[PDB]
Amino acid sequence: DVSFRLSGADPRSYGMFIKDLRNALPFREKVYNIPLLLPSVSGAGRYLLMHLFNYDGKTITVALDVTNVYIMGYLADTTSYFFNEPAAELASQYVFRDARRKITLPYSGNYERLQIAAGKPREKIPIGLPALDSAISTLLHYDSTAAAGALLVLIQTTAEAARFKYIEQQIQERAYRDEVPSLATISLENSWSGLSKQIQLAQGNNGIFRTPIVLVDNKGNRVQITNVTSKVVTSNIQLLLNTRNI
Ligand SMILES: *[C@@H]1O[C@H](CO)[C@@H](O[C@@H]2O[C@H](CO)[C@@H](O)[C@H](O)[C@H]2NC(C)=O)[C@H](O)[C@H]1NC(C)=O
Repeated sequence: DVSFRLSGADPRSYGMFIKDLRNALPFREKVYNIPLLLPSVSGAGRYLLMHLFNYDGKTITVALDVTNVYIMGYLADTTSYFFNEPAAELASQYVFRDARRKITLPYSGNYERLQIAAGKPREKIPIGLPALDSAISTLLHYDSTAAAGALLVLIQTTAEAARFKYIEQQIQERAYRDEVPSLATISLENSWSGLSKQIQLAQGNNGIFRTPIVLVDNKGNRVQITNVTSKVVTSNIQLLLNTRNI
């Protein structure tokens, strides 16, 4: 497992947890120097367990699919909560097996669904480390509408930051203060599958992508990523979703 404690959390222990997360995820190869997530993993080995501790010392256990970095569910005391989706239900045969009770949230785990549930687009919701603390806190007692808003923070602060160095940097900047995500952060989160796929297709095409990716990179600029020499590729993107899962 991987852990993180908000009490005494600075941009540094956060960098250490994010490094630790990416490192817990299996891969056999590197594509242009970026780890390539497995196509599949069978059994319980398919799920990573993340322990998050709020400022006060309370925790939740977050279940993660090692294949795509999608959050499956979480445990808060003796209750497990899972998204209403097949992968999460199958995830439930392998983890939080001793929870006294299991609740299925009234929504699946994609941004679109979580945003309808919360009543706000993630562009209008602040993230940072304080926001992570609040989210842990709120997932500790059930409220489906509020949980949706806390899942939107948690997902960006763990999964999205492990996928992109730019996003992990954004969070370290919001370590003592929250702030809505930039235009650029949203764009990256949304093109990960797109980009993951174009990097894979570029092998054998001289690093040239078959279909250009439109991104917004810092300062609000509307850019097109055409090949592997681009900065998003060489520096940013830290994990690639296998094309067999796109
Ligand atoms: C691969 O990547 C770089 C950018 O990361 C591209 O270079 C641009 O190419 C266009 C068209 O020829 C120029 O007008 C730009 O000013 C170049 N920018 C930089 C920063 O180099 C490169 O074109 C891409 N490779 C190919 C084969 O197109």
